[PDB]
Amino acid sequence: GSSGSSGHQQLNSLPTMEGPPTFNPPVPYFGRLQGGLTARRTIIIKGYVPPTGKSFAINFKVGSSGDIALHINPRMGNGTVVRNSLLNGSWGSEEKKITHNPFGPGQFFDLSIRCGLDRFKVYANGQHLFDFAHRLSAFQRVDTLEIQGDVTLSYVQISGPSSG
Repeated sequence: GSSGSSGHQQLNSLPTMEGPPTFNPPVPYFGRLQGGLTARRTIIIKGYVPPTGKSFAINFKVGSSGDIALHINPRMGNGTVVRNSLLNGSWGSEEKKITHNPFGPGQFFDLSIRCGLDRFKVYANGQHLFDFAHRLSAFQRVDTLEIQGDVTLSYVQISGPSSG
Protein backbone atom coordinates (compact mmCIF):
# COMPACT_ATOMS: atom_id res chain seq x y z
CA GLY A 1 0.00 0.00 0.00
CA SER A 2 2.39 2.68 -1.23
CA SER A 3 2.80 4.78 -4.37
CA GLY A 4 5.37 7.20 -5.75
CA SER A 5 9.10 6.77 -6.34
CA SER A 6 12.09 9.05 -6.94
CA GLY A 7 13.85 6.73 -9.37
CA HIS A 8 17.10 8.42 -10.35
CA GLN A 9 19.41 6.58 -12.74
CA GLN A 10 22.15 9.04 -11.79
CA LEU A 11 22.15 11.76 -9.13
CA ASN A 12 22.04 15.13 -10.87
CA SER A 13 21.02 18.76 -10.37
CA LEU A 14 17.86 20.42 -11.70
CA PRO A 15 18.14 22.73 -14.74
CA THR A 16 18.02 26.53 -14.73
CA MET A 17 14.96 28.36 -13.39
CA GLU A 18 14.34 30.24 -16.64
CA GLY A 19 11.00 30.81 -18.34
CA PRO A 20 7.78 31.90 -16.59
CA PRO A 21 7.31 32.23 -12.81
CA THR A 22 6.58 29.27 -10.53
CA PHE A 23 3.00 28.41 -9.56
CA ASN A 24 2.06 26.54 -6.38
CA PRO A 25 5.68 25.71 -5.46
CA PRO A 26 6.26 22.93 -2.90
CA VAL A 27 8.09 23.28 0.42
CA PRO A 28 10.79 23.60 1.14
CA TYR A 29 11.09 25.51 -2.13
CA PHE A 30 14.62 25.64 -3.53
CA GLY A 31 15.00 28.47 -6.02
CA ARG A 32 18.51 29.15 -7.28
CA LEU A 33 19.19 32.75 -8.29
CA GLN A 34 20.35 33.01 -11.90
CA GLY A 35 23.35 35.32 -11.59
CA GLY A 36 23.52 36.16 -7.90
CA LEU A 37 22.89 39.09 -5.57
CA THR A 38 23.13 42.04 -7.96
CA ALA A 39 22.22 45.67 -7.28
CA ARG A 40 19.76 45.07 -10.12
CA ARG A 41 18.17 42.03 -8.48
CA THR A 42 14.82 41.82 -6.67
CA ILE A 43 13.52 38.75 -4.84
CA ILE A 44 9.76 38.25 -4.55
CA ILE A 45 7.88 35.71 -2.43
CA LYS A 46 4.09 35.50 -2.54
CA GLY A 47 2.61 32.90 -0.20
CA TYR A 48 0.38 32.52 2.85
CA VAL A 49 0.91 31.51 6.48
CA PRO A 50 -1.23 28.45 7.29
CA PRO A 51 -3.24 28.14 10.53
CA THR A 52 -1.25 25.01 11.37
CA GLY A 53 2.14 26.52 10.59
CA LYS A 54 4.34 27.92 13.35
CA SER A 55 6.72 29.89 11.13
CA PHE A 56 8.95 29.67 8.06
CA ALA A 57 12.48 30.77 7.15
CA ILE A 58 14.14 32.23 4.06
CA ASN A 59 17.86 31.50 3.76
CA PHE A 60 20.09 32.68 0.91
CA LYS A 61 22.98 30.33 0.16
CA VAL A 62 25.68 30.59 -2.51
CA GLY A 63 25.41 28.30 -5.52
CA SER A 64 29.17 28.44 -5.99
CA SER A 65 30.48 27.72 -2.49
CA GLY A 66 27.42 27.26 -0.28
CA ASP A 67 27.41 29.94 2.41
CA ILE A 68 24.36 31.75 3.78
CA ALA A 69 24.60 35.53 3.53
CA LEU A 70 21.07 36.29 4.71
CA HIS A 71 18.75 34.20 6.90
CA ILE A 72 15.40 35.79 7.72
CA ASN A 73 12.87 33.96 9.89
CA PRO A 74 9.49 35.50 10.81
CA ARG A 75 7.81 34.81 14.16
CA MET A 76 4.01 34.74 14.15
CA GLY A 77 3.96 34.03 17.87
CA ASN A 78 6.14 36.60 19.63
CA GLY A 79 6.24 38.88 16.60
CA THR A 80 9.93 39.32 15.85
CA VAL A 81 11.73 38.38 12.63
CA VAL A 82 15.29 37.30 13.39
CA ARG A 83 18.03 37.73 10.79
CA ASN A 84 21.28 35.77 10.53
CA SER A 85 23.91 34.60 8.05
CA LEU A 86 25.81 31.31 8.20
CA LEU A 87 29.37 31.78 6.94
CA ASN A 88 31.76 29.12 5.65
CA GLY A 89 31.93 26.90 8.71
CA SER A 90 31.10 30.04 10.66
CA TRP A 91 27.99 32.00 11.66
CA GLY A 92 26.99 35.66 11.76
CA SER A 93 24.63 36.96 14.44
CA GLU A 94 20.99 37.52 15.40
CA GLU A 95 19.47 40.78 14.16
CA LYS A 96 15.96 41.86 15.14
CA LYS A 97 14.37 45.13 14.01
CA ILE A 98 10.93 45.64 12.47
CA THR A 99 8.18 48.26 12.52
CA HIS A 100 5.22 46.06 11.60
CA ASN A 101 4.90 42.27 11.37
CA PRO A 102 2.13 41.33 8.91
CA PHE A 103 2.99 37.62 8.89
CA GLY A 104 -0.13 36.13 10.45
CA PRO A 105 -1.45 32.57 10.81
CA GLY A 106 -4.55 32.43 8.62
CA GLN A 107 -3.85 35.38 6.34
CA PHE A 108 -1.80 35.83 3.17
CA PHE A 109 1.39 37.90 3.02
CA ASP A 110 3.24 39.54 0.14
CA LEU A 111 6.99 39.59 0.81
CA SER A 112 9.50 41.21 -1.54
CA ILE A 113 13.23 41.55 -0.86
CA ARG A 114 15.32 44.11 -2.75
CA CYS A 115 19.01 43.45 -3.44
CA GLY A 116 21.20 46.54 -3.38
CA LEU A 117 24.83 47.55 -2.90
CA ASP A 118 24.73 49.10 0.57
CA ARG A 119 22.04 46.78 1.92
CA PHE A 120 18.74 45.01 1.22
CA LYS A 121 15.21 46.40 1.40
CA VAL A 122 12.35 44.07 2.35
CA TYR A 123 8.78 45.19 1.67
CA ALA A 124 5.47 43.78 2.90
CA ASN A 125 2.22 44.68 1.14
CA GLY A 126 3.73 48.02 0.18
CA GLN A 127 5.39 48.63 3.54
CA HIS A 128 9.10 48.84 4.36
CA LEU A 129 9.40 45.77 6.59
CA PHE A 130 13.08 46.00 7.49
CA ASP A 131 16.63 46.21 6.14
CA PHE A 132 19.43 43.64 5.98
CA ALA A 133 22.96 44.93 6.60
CA HIS A 134 25.53 43.44 4.23
CA ARG A 135 27.16 40.85 6.48
CA LEU A 136 29.00 38.89 3.79
CA SER A 137 31.01 41.18 1.52
CA ALA A 138 30.79 38.39 -1.05
CA PHE A 139 27.01 38.80 -1.03
CA GLN A 140 27.11 38.93 -4.83
CA ARG A 141 28.22 35.29 -4.74
CA VAL A 142 24.93 34.36 -3.08
CA ASP A 143 22.97 32.94 -6.02
CA THR A 144 20.68 30.55 -4.15
CA LEU A 145 17.36 31.20 -2.42
CA GLU A 146 15.74 28.44 -0.36
CA ILE A 147 12.59 28.53 1.77
CA GLN A 148 11.81 25.98 4.48
CA GLY A 149 9.52 25.74 7.49
CA ASP A 150 5.77 26.29 7.59
CA VAL A 151 4.69 28.51 4.70
CA THR A 152 2.27 28.25 1.77
CA LEU A 153 4.05 29.56 -1.32
CA SER A 154 1.81 30.60 -4.21
CA TYR A 155 4.11 32.55 -6.52
CA VAL A 156 7.90 32.91 -6.62
CA GLN A 157 10.02 34.73 -9.20
CA ILE A 158 13.54 36.18 -9.09
CA SER A 159 13.19 39.51 -10.89
CA GLY A 160 16.37 40.35 -12.79
CA PRO A 161 17.75 42.67 -15.49
CA SER A 162 15.12 41.21 -17.81
CA SER A 163 12.85 44.25 -17.59
CA GLY A 164 14.53 47.00 -19.58
